[PDB]
Amino acid sequence: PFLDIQKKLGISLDRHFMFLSAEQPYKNAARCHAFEKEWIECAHGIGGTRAKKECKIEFDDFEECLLRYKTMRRMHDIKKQREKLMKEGKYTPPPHHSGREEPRP
Amino acid sequence: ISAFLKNAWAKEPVLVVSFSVWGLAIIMPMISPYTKYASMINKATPYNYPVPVRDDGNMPDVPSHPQDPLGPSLDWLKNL
Amino acid sequence: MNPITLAIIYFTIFLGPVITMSSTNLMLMWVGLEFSLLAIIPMLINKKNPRSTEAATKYFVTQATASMIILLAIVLNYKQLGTWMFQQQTNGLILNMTLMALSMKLGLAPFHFWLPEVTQGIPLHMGLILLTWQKIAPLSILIQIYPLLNSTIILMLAITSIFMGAWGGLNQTQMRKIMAYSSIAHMGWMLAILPYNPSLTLLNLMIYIILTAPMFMALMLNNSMTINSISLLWNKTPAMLTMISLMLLSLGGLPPLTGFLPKWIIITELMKNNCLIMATLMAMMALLNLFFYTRLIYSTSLTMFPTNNNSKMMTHQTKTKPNLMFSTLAIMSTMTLPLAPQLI
Amino acid sequence: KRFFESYHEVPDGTQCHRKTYITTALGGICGIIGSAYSVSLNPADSTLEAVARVGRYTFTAAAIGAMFGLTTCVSAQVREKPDDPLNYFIGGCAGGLTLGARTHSYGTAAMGCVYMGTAAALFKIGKLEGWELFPTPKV
Amino acid sequence: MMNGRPGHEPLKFLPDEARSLPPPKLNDPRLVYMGLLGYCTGLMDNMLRMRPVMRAGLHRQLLFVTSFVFAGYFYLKRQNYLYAVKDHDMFGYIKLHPEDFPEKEKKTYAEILEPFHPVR
Amino acid sequence: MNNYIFVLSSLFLVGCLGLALKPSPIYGGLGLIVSGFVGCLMVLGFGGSFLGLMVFLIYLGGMLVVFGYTTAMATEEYPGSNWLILGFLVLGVIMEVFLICVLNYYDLGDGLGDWLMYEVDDVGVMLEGGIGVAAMYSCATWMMVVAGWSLFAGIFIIIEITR
Amino acid sequence: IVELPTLEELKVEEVKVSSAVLKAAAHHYGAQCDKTNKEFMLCRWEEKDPRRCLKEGKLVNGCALNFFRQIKSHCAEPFTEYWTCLDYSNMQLFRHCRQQQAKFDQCVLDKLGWVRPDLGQLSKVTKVKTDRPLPENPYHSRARPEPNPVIEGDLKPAKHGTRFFFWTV
Amino acid sequence: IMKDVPNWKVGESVFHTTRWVPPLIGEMYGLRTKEEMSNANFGFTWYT
Amino acid sequence: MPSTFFNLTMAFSLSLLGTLMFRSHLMSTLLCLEGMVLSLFIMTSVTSLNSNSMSSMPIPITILVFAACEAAVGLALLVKVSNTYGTDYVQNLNLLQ
Amino acid sequence: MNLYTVIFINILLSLTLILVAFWLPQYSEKANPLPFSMKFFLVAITFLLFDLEIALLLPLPWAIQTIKTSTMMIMAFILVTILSLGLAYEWTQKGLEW
Ligand SMILES: CCCCCCCCCCCCCCCCCC(=O)OC[C@H](COP(=O)(O)OCCN)OC(=O)CCCCCCCCCCCCCCCCC
Repeated sequence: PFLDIQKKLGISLDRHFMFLSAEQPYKNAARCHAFEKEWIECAHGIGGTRAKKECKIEFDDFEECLLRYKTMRRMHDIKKQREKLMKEGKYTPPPHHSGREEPRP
Repeated sequence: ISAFLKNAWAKEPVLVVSFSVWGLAIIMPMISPYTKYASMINKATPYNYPVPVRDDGNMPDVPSHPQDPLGPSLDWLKNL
Repeated sequence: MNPITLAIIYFTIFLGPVITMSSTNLMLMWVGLEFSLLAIIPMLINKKNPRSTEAATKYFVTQATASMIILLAIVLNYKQLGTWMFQQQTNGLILNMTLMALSMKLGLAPFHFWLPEVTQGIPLHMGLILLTWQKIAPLSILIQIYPLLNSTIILMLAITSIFMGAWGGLNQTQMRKIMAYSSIAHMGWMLAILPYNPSLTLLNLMIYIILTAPMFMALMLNNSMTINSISLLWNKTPAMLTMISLMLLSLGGLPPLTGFLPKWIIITELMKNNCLIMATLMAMMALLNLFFYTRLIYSTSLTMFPTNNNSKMMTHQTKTKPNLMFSTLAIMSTMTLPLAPQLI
Repeated sequence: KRFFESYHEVPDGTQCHRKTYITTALGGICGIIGSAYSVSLNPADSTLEAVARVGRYTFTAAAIGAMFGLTTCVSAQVREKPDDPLNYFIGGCAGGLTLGARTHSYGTAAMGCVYMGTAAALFKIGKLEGWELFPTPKV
Repeated sequence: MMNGRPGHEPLKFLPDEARSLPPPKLNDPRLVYMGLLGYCTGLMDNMLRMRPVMRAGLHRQLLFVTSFVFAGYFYLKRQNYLYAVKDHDMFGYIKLHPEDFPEKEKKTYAEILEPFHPVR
Repeated sequence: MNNYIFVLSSLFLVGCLGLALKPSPIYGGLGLIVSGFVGCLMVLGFGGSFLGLMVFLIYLGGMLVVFGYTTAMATEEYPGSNWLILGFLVLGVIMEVFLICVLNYYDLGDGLGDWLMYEVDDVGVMLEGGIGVAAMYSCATWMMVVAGWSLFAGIFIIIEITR
Repeated sequence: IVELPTLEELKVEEVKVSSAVLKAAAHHYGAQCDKTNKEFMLCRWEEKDPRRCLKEGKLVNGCALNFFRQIKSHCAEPFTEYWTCLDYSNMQLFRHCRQQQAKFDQCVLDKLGWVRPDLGQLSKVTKVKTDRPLPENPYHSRARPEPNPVIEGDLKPAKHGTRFFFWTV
Repeated sequence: IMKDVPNWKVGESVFHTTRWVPPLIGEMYGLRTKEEMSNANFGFTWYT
Repeated sequence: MPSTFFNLTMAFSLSLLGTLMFRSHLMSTLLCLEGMVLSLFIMTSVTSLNSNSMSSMPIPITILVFAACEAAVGLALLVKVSNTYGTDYVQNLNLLQ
Repeated sequence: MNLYTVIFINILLSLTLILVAFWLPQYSEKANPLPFSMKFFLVAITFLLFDLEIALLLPLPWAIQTIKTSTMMIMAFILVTILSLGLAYEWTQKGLEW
């Protein structure tokens, strides 16, 4: 950073734990460990100004591994559809909703 | 100095103990035959699953089977 | 102060900025800011005069809420990017918060009200630390994040500060507050070039430190918090009248002295980046700052104000000397201009 | 915001109505902000007194906004020359005069006229010459 | 700016690469200035402390003229490097990205026709 | 329910609105002690037994209690009827509903679905907060040292201020 | 459509025996049915996808049922008395059903030739040879961008010197 | 069922990697009985 | 969470409006100030918990430890004020004008 | 849940018992019934700077089982000690003294 007394001294008191893909205790990988990796091994050697346009696929994905919002919109839409159809009985609670269907190990 | 501890053991007989056990606990680990095992008995516990490595034939030690004579055998933790 | 306490505090006031600068995990940057807040408050109330408690209670509330806002920015980032640190992707509002917050701790522009008042109730000494070793920390955080901050806001806070600082200074007669106001102004120039060339911020700061540190140790040599008080400098200690004159004109941008370089290269960098609108208005009111600097010049040097008879008594007694730092920081400051190319 | 910008889109001197409306709003907005700072600091004595001050500042500012807009647009209309700093100066000239009146001072009108008009003229030039304000770092 | 450059020494003063550059001549006007800048600091000190201005602290005067100068050679040695890096960096880019910095042909005045505004 | 968290979140805002109307120094302390209870509960909802209880143990009874304590010693002069504040507070109680309402019709929404415990190992152990907080002693031993100095130099800062 | 195996495919005979009996016959289930279970893991951790190793999964669900099937014919009654006490606890400790353990181990030491492992002989990482081709580009990582080019050469005193304002330097 | 109106592609993974997104609790049981969502989302916290 | 994370954030803004709009007693402010630290602590803990990011749980607590002392300093200033004026009203803190 | 039920039942019992208390019964001036304890405040923030101490000492139960056991020991001892030295300073400061 402003004064890199850490790299110089070789110590790493503040770097080992800055991202979700850092070593998690007992090797319990966090959500998205896959993406963030893919989005920081990409932006390594390429500065930010160019980690912001071409390495946009990996952030657009990592922005949806963690926010997980585009999913919501899908699911929420699906939800509404069911509702309308169901009200007119167009759609019926699936066998799953009816339960059973052989819940298995 | 040695006879100053004698009133501090007669009167004030608390802080003596608190600075005699504060420390005792700093020297017991550095001088005990069994302090090595605490980072080892705590290192043996397989909390998560041991992922097996693919065989190449270039690995003699890696014990092929759970019951091979090879590998981390703890006849130590037993009767530690 | 039990010398032990003095050490713990001073260490914290010094570990405070240093952790901020060294760390990259923003969190660790926040606690560096937090320590500085905790360490400075004890020293501020050393006299424990009724004015002092007011000073600290203001400084603390202003510092504390800003600290909480900076933490909120870090907490929000943590959810927009798992990282604990600002990145290209950071939501713009996330960064703007950090600018406002950090511009409160540094006291720039529309948040410039606390500084003049705390500079008025603290001793001259703790005044220096509160003005110059407490600006290093927040600025570090900004300079690190410069690529990402907004050019518009900074400029507005920059211009505002320049104006507020200048206008405020014109009326003030208390020295501590004249300096507080100058610092607001210089702090403004510094934050103007941050988005464009951070390296110049670090020059417009050092020069400010090499200018203000001699200026304050001058104010306290005779411990004068009044211009009337500094005006009788000619009787109390005549030699410092010459350099006090040049350092104050150096603090303003007049060309032969070292003080021109920061303004000159900041203007050169802003014109290189095309802000010939902004740069022009800043330079113009920058000229207002020199007016109040020269008004003080008038009272202290160019004209000799009348003195009390007891001043002869203080002359008799040997005057405790000014530390060496005064000289080395007065000359390196009043005249290094011939060596500008290597400074930048 | 697509609104304020509209002021610039249509050629100057044309559609004065829109111009005056937009200019009046900006002044008024500034009025509110200005009154706010004026009330937050240097507070009033009674809520009503302060509501009044907000009104006073808002209207005065709205007025300077209107006359600026109206004068500049019309000056251009009557003069038929759309692109001319002078149009704006006359406008700024007028705007200052309104401020002067609201403050009941001929002198203020003096400084107001010159300073305000000059500023507005520079805005016109700025737009004509494509001057960039608050520019992004392009080094 | 120049930070983030490949190979950057994270906390070093002047990387050995700066050995390649010529050393600053000890009498470089600048170092000589720093000397005078220093002597003056010394003289000033004597003055503020009310001592015979020139005839006092003749040991200090030396510490000053010799501290400032010492500092200079090792600073200038660096600032010189920094500037030298700037060219290495600048010139290189001009080439690696040649098209963006294309050589231009300037028509002899014979060809170009700048208009003539008469003073009259 | 599924809106296990929302409801609570709403209660947390209510308590913060109470602290924001700046009610009498100790009547609002209660307010904090209420939303601290509420925030203690939410974290528990997500499985942070330790982190959660921690709040109920330190901020709740340690920090807050000491706060009111001092209120009693000073700044509990208990000289606007809080009832007026409760009146306003009630306004906000539903005024916030208004803020939510716009986005309510706009609608995530319909209470709270699977917007909690996103991913949990359906098998496995050692997955539990307090294993993470105990990284103060392995792989995150710098946060531990700096916290020490805070509290440690805290002693010296407080006494010096008090003296 | 994201590939999602047909439910029909997923159909496999299943263990369907409560956790208690699994916990009883586990240490023998680590001795036997290990080559068939580790290769699943060795696919599972290499090939990070449950839509590809389902092959070896059906094998695991197979060798296990094999394990018990022998125990059901061979030495079933003493096995029933073992987990029938072990499931009485609230955490199914071996610490209590320790007499039922040897009575089942000697019944299984004689018949079927099995010997229960020693203490630490299921925590070692065995090396399992398999044929599954190495899953390259796991994570389907789109090609990375190239590093910025490297200006090259040696430093030469700067050109014409600091090019500052009239500082001929 | 539930999807015969326009502009819908069944199984439209929202990511681009095509790697195995470990399904989220929500997507796994959500559209299923109100009981399942809790039993997955609150079964352990509620005890034993 | 996305929904809730909003409530906590507005809680912090409602606590923000509180500390930036004083009224009489200071102890109210300091109290409000603390309302933010709770909201920050809750939000930091919440996201860390649903990101399964255990490496970061240290922070939720470091935030509290620093915030507690911060408040300790704040209250000592407060006690200092109602020892010099004895009424702790932000109203009398105006000597510095 | 169960915990909810219990804690809630525990409340209802408490409330009822005060409900009955103010209603079963069914003027006379019957109702008719200070300086700062600086010492107290001190004691209070002494407790704040120590309660937080515990909060940083509660991880021990789960850190004892860390691989770097040697590290935990070291890290802990310092905390307990630096906090004892603080208390000790208070002692000398006589802050502890009432
Ligand atoms: C680029 C040019 C910039 C401008 C240069 C010229 C202006 C220099 C700055 C002057 C600023 C102060 C003006 C008013 C000074 C008043 C001094 C005074 O009142 O006299 C007392 C003072 C101290 O007295 P003391 O030395 O103790 O003994 C006498 C006791 N009555 O007596 C003294 O202070 C004596 C020492 C005074 C300082 C001597 C400075 C001589 C002039 C320096 C010129 C430098 C020119 C450089 C040109 C560069 C060209 C590139």
